[PDB]
Amino acid sequence: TIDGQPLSLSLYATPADPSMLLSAAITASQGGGDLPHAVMPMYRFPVI
Amino acid sequence: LTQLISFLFQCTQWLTTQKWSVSDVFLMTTDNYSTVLTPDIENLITTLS
Repeated sequence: TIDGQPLSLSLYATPADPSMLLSAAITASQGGGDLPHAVMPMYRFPVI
Repeated sequence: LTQLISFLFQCTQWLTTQKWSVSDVFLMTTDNYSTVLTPDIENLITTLS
């Protein structure tokens, strides 16, 4: 203008959106235990 | 074509009503899963075995 001020206004672009925070419950695997060696007792079945 | 437009509209409104993304229904629906064997699958194997 006569003072040096613009006629066509400036751009005001859209800022970045707030994101959604993400996590994860990652999982592992330990196997089952190997069954041991059986030992014959000296007592009968009700006692042992 | 107008049937496919109507389908896309009712599916999109269904998605935004349920607050699900397209990735959600894709995870719930697809056949393009990966075939790698996951510790979740392994836990299912040994638990149910």
